Amino acid sequence: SGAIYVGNYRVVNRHLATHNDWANLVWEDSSRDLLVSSTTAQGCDTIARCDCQTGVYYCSSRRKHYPVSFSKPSLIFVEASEYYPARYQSHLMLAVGHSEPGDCGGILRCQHGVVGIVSTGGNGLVGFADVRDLLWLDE
Ligand SMILES: CSc1ccccc1CC(=O)N1CCC[C@](F)(C(N)=O)C1
Ligand SMILES: [Zn+2]
Repeated sequence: SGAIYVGNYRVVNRHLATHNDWANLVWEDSSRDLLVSSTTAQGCDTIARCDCQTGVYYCSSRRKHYPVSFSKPSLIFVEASEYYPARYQSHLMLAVGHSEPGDCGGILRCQHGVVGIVSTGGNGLVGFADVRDLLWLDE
């Protein structure tokens, strides 16, 4: 679990979105596993606008933050689930690090601010859904 709160927006993994998220829907993209909903309070997370390939993520299954090197956003195939058939997930970055189902939603940050949220993993790998291209989150 976990979300990004920026301005009047809440960004979450689409497979974990609530009834409230869907009732207050701004935008969603199944291929990115992202959903954005509107909020009543002002969010203060800063979104990074960069091409960093290093950062720190929060890993709930370890109650710890870990430093990581991560790949550039790309199409990476993925397997099924209560959520989505076999498929390519776009705007996805991979890193060598611990993740288990339950870690989805943990924030990845670089010196510039929020980069994305944990989405996918397994085998000593962890994936992050990038949010740095969603320029509209700021305005
Ligand atoms: C951190 S998730 C993880 C980690 C280790 C092992 C397994 C998982 C689970 C996982 O990869 N998925 C199930 C939930 C939806 C999913 F995140 C997606 N974006 O399609 C795929
Ligand atoms: Zn950065």
